[PDB]
Parts: sequence; structure tokens; C-alpha cells
Amino acid sequence: KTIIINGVQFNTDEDTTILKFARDNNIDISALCFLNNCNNDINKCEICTVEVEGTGLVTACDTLIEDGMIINTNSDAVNEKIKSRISQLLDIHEFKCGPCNRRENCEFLKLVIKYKARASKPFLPKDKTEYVDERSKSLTVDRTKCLLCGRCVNACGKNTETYAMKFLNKNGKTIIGAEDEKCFDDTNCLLCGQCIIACPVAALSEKSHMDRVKNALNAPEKHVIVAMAPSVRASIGELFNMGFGVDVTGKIYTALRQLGFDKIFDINFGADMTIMEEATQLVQRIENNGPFPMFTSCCPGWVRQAENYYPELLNNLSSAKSPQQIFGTASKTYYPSISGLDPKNVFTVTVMPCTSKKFEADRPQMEKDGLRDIDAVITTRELAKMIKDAKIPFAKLEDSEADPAMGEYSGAGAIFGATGGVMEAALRSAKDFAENAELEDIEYKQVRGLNGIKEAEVEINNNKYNVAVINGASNLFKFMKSGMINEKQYHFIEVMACHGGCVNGGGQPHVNPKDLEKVDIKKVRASVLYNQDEHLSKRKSHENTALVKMYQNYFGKPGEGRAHEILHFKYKKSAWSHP
Ligand code: 402
Ligand code: SF4
Ligand code: SF4
Ligand code: SF4
Ligand code: SF4
Ligand code: FES
Ligand SMILES: [Mg+2]
Ligand SMILES: [Mg+2]
Repeated sequence: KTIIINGVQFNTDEDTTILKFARDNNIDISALCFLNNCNNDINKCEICTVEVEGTGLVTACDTLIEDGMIINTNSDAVNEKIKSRISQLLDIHEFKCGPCNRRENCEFLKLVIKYKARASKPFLPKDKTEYVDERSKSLTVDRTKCLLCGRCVNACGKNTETYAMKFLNKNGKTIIGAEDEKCFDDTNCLLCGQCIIACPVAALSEKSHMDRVKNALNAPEKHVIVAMAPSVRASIGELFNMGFGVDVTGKIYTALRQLGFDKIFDINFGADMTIMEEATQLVQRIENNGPFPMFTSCCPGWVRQAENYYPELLNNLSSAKSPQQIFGTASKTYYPSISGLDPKNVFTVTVMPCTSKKFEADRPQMEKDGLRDIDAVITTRELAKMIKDAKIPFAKLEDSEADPAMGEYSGAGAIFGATGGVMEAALRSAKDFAENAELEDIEYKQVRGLNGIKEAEVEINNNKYNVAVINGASNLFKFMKSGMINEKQYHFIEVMACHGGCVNGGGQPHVNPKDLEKVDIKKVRASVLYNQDEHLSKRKSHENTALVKMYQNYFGKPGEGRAHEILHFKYKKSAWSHP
């Protein structure tokens, strides 16, 4: 219980690692491959090296403290070891930060500066083509940056339990990649991008849509609509040193105008649309007394999980399009009818916290009359890069508002970005629809928060119903495999692939791992959303006035006829085959 670190004595009953004990006691220990409570078991980076008297050099991140330990974190032996390991990394690292997309927030660069490290022989490949894989609609790899730290492999395992990201033996050398070095899209990968979030450097990235967007903007005849996800207004401010949990909605609208977008709408409008359709489908099922359960279908990471692991549930998914695609569909049909635009000249761009959204947008059948629902999807990070490249002073911009026709949104739509958000929003409408009433108690705190699996009983029209909120792809696996699905009859289930909801999406700003233990990123980003909900006068999707008018004037009644024909999408399992 007694340990000495750099000459300082501590008394403690704690059972923890040297790294965690030292950092709790404000002692600096560097780390690289340690993240998500694990390190690279096979190829330890050893950046967390410390000296334990009587033992030698040990890795602090996976060595437990023991009574009587005398530890030096900053001896010559230690600093030369760490510097040596960083130098070896530089030997396989294309160290050219100028045009690098992690230039502003790279963990490796920070370590190189800290230890004054240099390559024993600079790595300068002639042909990066063999190092880069951009076949995916969603994820790209640049192995000239890869430190083989395993953080993406561990994060895939931890977050999704698919292990789609693996170590591979290629040409007799170790790389990371997909099963058999396939394109990720052709594997059980969810394209959720949690591996990207985990990456300390620029080796993993989103598939860029930025030139699709800039081309559309500069095309004379193109009318470029832009619309951002719920999570974007709660996040993007982090990349302009505005801190965490800042609502920057009004600034984003202003910046998008300054970027030259022709119409400023909002995906939250599409969220209200999804609710209109999905809550209607839920009431339909309640009155048909089936089929049950109905699952949400707005998360393309979860749709891919269902496709790849549970195709028997594909017919249990709501046929309502996701906020992105339903908005997109409306952008090519309703929007011209109220604007005069030639549908073929409309180019619809979304801004998402999500890499999987790019795959969804590019699904061959997400189209009508030769017109894509969505033409481009850029991540939070990409929009930040566009803003910085345009030299727009984001933090000092005035607030503007969205164009109302497809920009208004309710508080129900606003909270989509948090785990349990869709559930809560959908219940607010379904209850009003089924009872043909406008109920006052609308908050469903039971489905909120970061618990991995959330259940609640709701009563609708003198009948009790069972709902569940699955928070993260690994938790969907747990729910199903453990038979939790069978311990009662579920009627409506929300699934999000990313733990925390879209606020923790694969397209979101990276956050430093130590600032990550300072701030709960999942809760602080979500707090912006719930707070908008609390202060909006319209808190149900079906009270959205521009939505109501669009339905009254163009689509008709949700869930039926026109709305069904246009605003819905069904996923179908493959017929039985041998082999
Ligand atoms: N389409 C859509 Fe969604 C909405 O609204 C986003 O835009 Fe999400 C967010 N934020 C993302 O990415 S998707 C999963 N449904 C919940 S939130
Ligand atoms: S990954 Fe980091 S260290 Fe490597 S070139 Fe990019 S910014 Fe520089
Ligand atoms: S995108 Fe998601 S599922 Fe695919 S390798 Fe990365 S973490 Fe795993
Ligand atoms: S892609 Fe990134 S997280 Fe994965 S091993 Fe390479 S450097 Fe580490
Ligand atoms: S939870 Fe949100 S960000 Fe994550 S994969 Fe699903 S839609 Fe994308
Ligand atoms: S951080 Fe401890 S071995 Fe990598
Ligand atoms: Mg370990
Ligand atoms: Mg233009």
C-alpha cells in the first residue's frame, strides 16, 4: 500500500495501474497505444515506460502497483527508451505534417515534439498507392501514417464486437485492415468509423466527399442544398477552440451561407419526417397487433449489422427512411414543387457525425427518376476543414437562421442525436396518434443516458407496451445472443451502432484521450440537444408547422399511399441458397 514515485511517497489501498495511479496524482506519464482501458498486447508501444527499482523498465499502462514499489518516471534510462521507440515509429512514418488532416490535433506529433525524436532514417515512399486504400464509400486507410498501435482493432472489438478491423500479415509485414484485405464495405464491417475516432494519427479517415461538394457549389446550374445532423451543432465548435458543449447552431447556418450553399435547411426537419412516418407505422402495428418488435432503421451502422448478422430482422425494421434519406427524397420532390427548381438541378448535401451515412447515401436504390435522394455527405470534420480553408472566422460569426420550408424543427427532432432520442421522439407522437389526443407529459427520461441496454414499459391506449433502447453495436449483440430479446415481448426497439448515439459518431471531432478523462464527451454533446428540446415551443414532430404544411399540401397522410410510396425503404434478406 506504500509506493514511491519520483521520490514522493504515497499510501493507498487502490488496486490499479501505475499509469492510472500516477495520472490521478498529477504525475505525467506518456502513453500511446493505451486507450479504452487496453493497450496493444502483442506489439506494446512502450511509450508508457517507467523504471521500477529492483525490476527494471516496465510498461506503466498494464503494470499494477504493488506495495513497496519505487518508481522513476523520468530517469535517463526511461527517456532514452521512449525516445528510441518514437524514433522507430518515425522510421515507418511519412512525417509531413503540412498537408496532413491531423496536423492540428495529432497525438503522435505531440509526442515527437515532447521527446525531440527523429527518424534514424526518414520514411519517404515513392508510391503511396500501395499504402492507401480508398475503395470504401465510408472509410479510407493511409498506412504511411499507421503506427500499428492496435487502437482501431481494440476499439472495433470493444464498440461493435465484430472485429472487422484486424491485424493482417501482408507481404510478410504487419498491417491493419479488413478480413482478407478486402474493401471494408464487402465485409461484416458496419462502417461506423469508431476505429477512426480511436486513431491517434491520420492513418484512418473518412472517405472524402469534399470535392463532390465543391464541384456542385461551383457548377453554375446546380442549386446546392445543405442540411446538418442534430449532433453537428453540438460538436463542431470543439474544432474552433470554443470548448465542449457549445450550441453553435446559428453560427453554422451563417458559415454555410458564407461557403456559398444556395439553401440552408436542417436534417432535424427530416427527423420530424421520420417520426411522422415511423410513429404512424408503430400505431398501425399496435392496431394490427403485429408484427412485433418494430426496430428503428435510421442508423446505417445498425442496418448493416442486421444485414450481416441478423437478416431475419430486416422485415422487422420500420420502412420509414432515415432522416437523411427521407429529407433527401423530399428535397427532390416536394422542394421543387415549392421553389420552381428543376429537380435534376438540385444537389443535396448533408453534414453528418457519421461515416456510415456516406454508404447509406450511395445505396444504388436510394434514388427516384434518376435522382439521388442525397448527392453528398460530409462529416463534422470535413465541414470544419471547408470552413477553415475558406478562412471563415467561425467563433466570431453572428447567428442566422435556416430557411424555414425544410429547416424548421421540433424538440423531438432535436434529440435524435442522443441514444434514446429517436425512442423518446417517436413515443411523443405515437401516444398522441393512438389516443387521438395532445398529451402534456412528453419526457421519457427512462430511455435516456449511457446505460448500454435500456428498457421501459409504456402504456398506449389502455395497453402496456415494452420498449428497448440498444446503446451501441456490441450491446445489440449482447441483447440478441443472451436471449434478452426473449425474456419479454418487445414492441418497439431503437438501435444505435455508436455508444452514446450519433453524438459519438465516427465522423465527429477527435478529442485528446486525457481531455477525454476530463470531460464526458457523450453527455456534454448530448446536453446541447436536450437543452434545445427544453426551450423549443414545438416539442413533438407532428407540431412542426412547415412539416404539417408539406404533408397537407404535397404528401398527404403519412404511412399510406403517396407517403408510403416515396418516403419509405424496405431491406430484404437474400433467399435461401446452397452453398
Ligand atoms: N439520418 C439521420 Fe439521424 C437524424 O436526425 C443523424 O443525422 Fe444521426 C445524428 N445526429 C447521424 O449521423 S442517424 C441515427 N438516427 C439518430 S440521429
Ligand atoms: S499523422 Fe501526425 S505526425 Fe504524421 S504527418 Fe500527420 S500530423 Fe504529422
Ligand atoms: S467502421 Fe466500425 S465495424 Fe468497421 S472496422 Fe471500424 S470500428 Fe469496426
Ligand atoms: S490505423 Fe491508427 S489506430 Fe489503427 S493501428 Fe494504425 S495508427 Fe493505430
Ligand atoms: S449511431 Fe449515428 S453516427 Fe453512429 S453509425 Fe449510427 S447513424 Fe452513424
Ligand atoms: S501505452 Fe503502455 S504499452 Fe503502449
Ligand atoms: Mg494489455
Ligand atoms: Mg453555386
